[PDB]
Amino acid sequence: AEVPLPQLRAYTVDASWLQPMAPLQIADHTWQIGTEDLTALLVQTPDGAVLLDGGMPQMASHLLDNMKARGVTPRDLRLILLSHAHADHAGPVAELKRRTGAKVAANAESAVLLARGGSDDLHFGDGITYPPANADRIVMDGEVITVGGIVFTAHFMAGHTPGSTAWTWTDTRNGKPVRIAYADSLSAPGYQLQGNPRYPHLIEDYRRSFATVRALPCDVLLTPHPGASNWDYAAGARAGAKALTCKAYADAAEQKFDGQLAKETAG
Amino acid sequence: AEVPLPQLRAYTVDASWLQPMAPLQIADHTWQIGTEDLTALLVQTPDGAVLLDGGMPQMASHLLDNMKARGVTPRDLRLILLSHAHADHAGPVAELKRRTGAKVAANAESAVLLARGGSDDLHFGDGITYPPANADRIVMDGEVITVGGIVFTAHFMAGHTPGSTAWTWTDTRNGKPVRIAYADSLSAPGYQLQGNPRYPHLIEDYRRSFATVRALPCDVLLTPHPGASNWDYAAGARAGAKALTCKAYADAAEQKFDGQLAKETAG
Amino acid sequence: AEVPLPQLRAYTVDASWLQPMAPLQIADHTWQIGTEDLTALLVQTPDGAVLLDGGMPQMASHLLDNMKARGVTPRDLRLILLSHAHADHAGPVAELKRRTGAKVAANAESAVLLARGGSDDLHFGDGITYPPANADRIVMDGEVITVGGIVFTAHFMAGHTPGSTAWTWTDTRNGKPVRIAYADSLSAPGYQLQGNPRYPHLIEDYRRSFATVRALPCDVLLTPHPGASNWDYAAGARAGAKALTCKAYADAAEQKFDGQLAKETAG
Amino acid sequence: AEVPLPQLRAYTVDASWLQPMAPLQIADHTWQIGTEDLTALLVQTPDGAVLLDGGMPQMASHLLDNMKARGVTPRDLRLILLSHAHADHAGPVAELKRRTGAKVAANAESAVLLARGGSDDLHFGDGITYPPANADRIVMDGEVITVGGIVFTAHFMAGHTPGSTAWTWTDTRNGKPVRIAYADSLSAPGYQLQGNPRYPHLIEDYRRSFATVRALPCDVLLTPHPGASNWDYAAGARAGAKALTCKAYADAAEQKFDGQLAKETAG
Ligand SMILES: CC1(C)S[C@@H]2CS[C@@H](CS)N2[C@H]1C(=O)O
Ligand SMILES: CC1(C)S[C@@H]2CS[C@@H](CS)N2[C@H]1C(=O)O
Ligand SMILES: CC1(C)S[C@@H]2CS[C@@H](CS)N2[C@H]1C(=O)O
Ligand SMILES: CC1(C)S[C@@H]2CS[C@@H](CS)N2[C@H]1C(=O)O
Ligand SMILES: [Zn+2]
Ligand SMILES: [Zn+2]
Ligand SMILES: [Zn+2]
Ligand SMILES: [Zn+2]
Ligand SMILES: [Zn+2]
Ligand SMILES: [Zn+2]
Ligand SMILES: [Zn+2]
Ligand SMILES: [Zn+2]
Repeated sequence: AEVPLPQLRAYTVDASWLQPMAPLQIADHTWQIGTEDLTALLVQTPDGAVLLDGGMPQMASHLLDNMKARGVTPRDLRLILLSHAHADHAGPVAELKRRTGAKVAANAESAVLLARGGSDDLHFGDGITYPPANADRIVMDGEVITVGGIVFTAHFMAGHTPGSTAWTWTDTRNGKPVRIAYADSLSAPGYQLQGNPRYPHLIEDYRRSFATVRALPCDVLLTPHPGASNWDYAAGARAGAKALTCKAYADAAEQKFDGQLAKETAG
Repeated sequence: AEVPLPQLRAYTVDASWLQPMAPLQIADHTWQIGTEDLTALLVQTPDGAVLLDGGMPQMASHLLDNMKARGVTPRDLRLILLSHAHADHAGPVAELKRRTGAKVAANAESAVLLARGGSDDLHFGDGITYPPANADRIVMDGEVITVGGIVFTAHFMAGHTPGSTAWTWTDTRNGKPVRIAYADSLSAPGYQLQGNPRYPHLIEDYRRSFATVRALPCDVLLTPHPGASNWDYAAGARAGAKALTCKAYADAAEQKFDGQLAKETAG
Repeated sequence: AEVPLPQLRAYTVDASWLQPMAPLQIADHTWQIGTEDLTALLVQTPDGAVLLDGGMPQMASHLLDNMKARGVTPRDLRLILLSHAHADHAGPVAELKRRTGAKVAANAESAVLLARGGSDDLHFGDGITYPPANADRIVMDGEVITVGGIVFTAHFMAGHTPGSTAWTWTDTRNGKPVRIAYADSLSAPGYQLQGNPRYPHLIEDYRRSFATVRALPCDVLLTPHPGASNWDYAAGARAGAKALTCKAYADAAEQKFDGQLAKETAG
Repeated sequence: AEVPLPQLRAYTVDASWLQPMAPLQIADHTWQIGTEDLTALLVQTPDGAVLLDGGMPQMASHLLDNMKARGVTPRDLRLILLSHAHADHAGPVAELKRRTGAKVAANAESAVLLARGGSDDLHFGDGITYPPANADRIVMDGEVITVGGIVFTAHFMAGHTPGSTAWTWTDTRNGKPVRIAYADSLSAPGYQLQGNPRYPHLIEDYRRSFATVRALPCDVLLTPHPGASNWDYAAGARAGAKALTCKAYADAAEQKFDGQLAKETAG
């Protein structure tokens, strides 16, 4: 009868998710500056920098190191954008805001989850909390944000979280435009899909999101987990060689989703 | 050169801090309903219940079980008060608000720390975060809150946190009034005391707080860590026999503090 | 050259919007307790009361008076729900939370607008601000909330605000079920509809919302502005005689919307 | 019996409070850029600008115009500091944050009042609300903030609001240092001073605040209402000629306060 309540369990991840890497250039202004298996995109403009995702909470100083290596001081970081506000992508946002000039733009769903530090998650409860942060600007579906002339467009793709967002922008490479699509996760890891009281239209939202991702302007696809789009950040000059199209990414995710639905019904 | 960033570390505590106990009566309306080494006080009135502190985050269901055993349903819990908003005392507040009718009253300092889930701590950084919660009412020093005729008075005693508070109220036992003082921690565990840029008047605040605690109306002293006031919750009918006076508690804390100052100067 | 900046202008409304009325019964548990031209619905259950909308900020005490007349004390009010978080419907929510046991449930969009006190409105800027309030529970589209056995279902109908919601529930009258639909505004008063940078999919959302409202379970329709559904709260026993169906309400709103689009294109 | 609830009343002020003025230089880096009777101080450094107070809500564009005239673009504004978070000093803060790079630093008391948009004021209720804004950094008493080498020190002086703050910094004029003290209001306009349930130690805090203001480093005193320190912003080259010392300002305020106490006791 002498059994204490369990200790808090820390959110632990594969080592490669926490393996620092030097900046890897994607296009003329766009760099991967996160870890080998977590995306954090730096977009550098004549009028300041944008960060899309930060990865895990303990990655803040690494990101700042890579920004510095790129010529970006804490004051130069103007804007943080997010794919979705889980601990492994928005983890260091609170600390980055404290240590830089960065302000956060996000949709309402991502803002309230971020402001909760990821607590009371629809699926994971309080299992994956991180330092809470406030959004400085609330964006609507299809809204644009422009920094130093690079134009970022929000495309809501609710499912993995209610606030899951794809961000698209046009960069250059070899004098030619490169339409980059940073599409969010389309996974539903351990989720109850059917009849979920916390997310009654979950399935309809995922289906709509597959269609949204399929139709993005998308010369180059990147995802918060690089493996999801067949990126290999450790592969240097061939890091993006095997990358999926947005269409292939959406199709793969939908096939997996359909399998999961069938297993849920059986399980 | 292949070294990943460290995993997040969970806030782990002595087993006794997480050891559930049945409700232990302190006075006619006042019960200890937390664990063997973390205080959570239930005050039951004809017009609803008050909880002072909740302990650790994983204690929410245990607290609700003990409330139920006391005749208090989730709807009957009206108010949560806090000693200070660290993870081991305010841990389950967010979840309790979700699962009960309880609203939170706290001073501004405790409210902003609670709303941060204990992140960006003046001394511990992000090492001890917990689910964030919002305060429903902001209280000033000396302000009273009355529930079912039990009158709670706030006495600010800044130091351990900027928002550290003692709560006092008068209960009964054997037809006679019992002035209960729930005084906050007066410890400064691993704190930089002198010349702390995040807390420049830390020492002056602690000194003022020793004086405040010394003068509280105090037939019976209780503390968030029971050992600090020489309570032994596991000792049944003699649980409070060895309890310190508020004067002795303050004197002991000040002596320890003075020792720590001298060691800091030497160290 | 001696011209000061203009004085702040107060949000002023037709007198009838501020004309108090006694409670008007809609069904066995459902009462209109607002003013002659602003809806505030009280639903009374064996397990506490629900308020849907509060009207204008200065209506808080009137609402509390009408609740008292109905047998509902401040402690009995459990839940506040909202159509949308503009000043003339969510106005007194902050004060009601301070003065009652009520907690607020709303979607993310309505929560962030409520938390801003209606400032930085997509269309009205800071022209219609009110006291800010926090949401205690975030609801998803189609999610249910149950109080004393009355089941409330959320139906998002974005347009008038991003967070505009219809609430439906089943009450009784004469032993027979009455499916009540409290549908939000479908107006777009002075809005820029086409190419709005703050709301790029505004038109698509309104169209979807007309379809949503048309299909609601709807024996009885009520709207935040009673005139919108042809209610006349001052008409006593015939107050709801001329009420529109949800289908007629949606059709009328869509026709008006189409006219407004055509005028915008011309204007 | 046909009497509607009263219309909302706008917070209206003397015309001179809203009368724009060109920037007026105080010292080498410090400018008054508000209106003739509301202070808004711009401090310009090689590493960005600081704004102390903004005045009324409708002053945002005027402030931005004056900043531009000074060579300060929206991106150059790094920090907003506040005397206290009433509508006539923090009014345009939300809008300035939206339109500039500025982040807000304030103590906990001022932060929670700012976050409420000045609603539920201890003395004025909801009579003087303004757009709410979030603080980006919480400061403690005596804490310093450094921008481009100008060092700002916070001195809490609770009373007029719980979060009332004096800010001090050292600028230059004619090669000599000029210790500037921006001391908050010490007025208590229509306040209940004795036995105020919302502010039980009000009198003790004011007394402490008179002593704090008296002892500030103070070659030049400025106040949120210039008349309080005998500044005349419209008087050009003699604008500050008649300015009070911090000692004289504190003495005058204490004398007035004592008179008010005596009248309250009589009244
Ligand atoms: C560990 C988890 C079950 S909890 C966390 C939330 S969703 C995904 C990270 S994107 N992650 C899940 C996962 O990676 O399976
Ligand atoms: C583990 C800690 C260093 S961090 C945490 C904050 S203060 C105290 C809990 S009251 N606690 C310290 C302690 O118990 O030493
Ligand atoms: C006065 C307004 C232009 S501003 C306010 C926001 S939408 C509507 C109240 S539902 N109301 C508009 C209106 O009633 O026309
Ligand atoms: C108009 C008021 C009664 S309400 C507002 C809050 S304190 C002062 C502005 S500093 N002001 C008071 C005043 O100026 O008398
Ligand atoms: Zn995720
Ligand atoms: Zn992830
Ligand atoms: Zn502690
Ligand atoms: Zn502790
Ligand atoms: Zn409206
Ligand atoms: Zn309306
Ligand atoms: Zn004031
Ligand atoms: Zn003022």
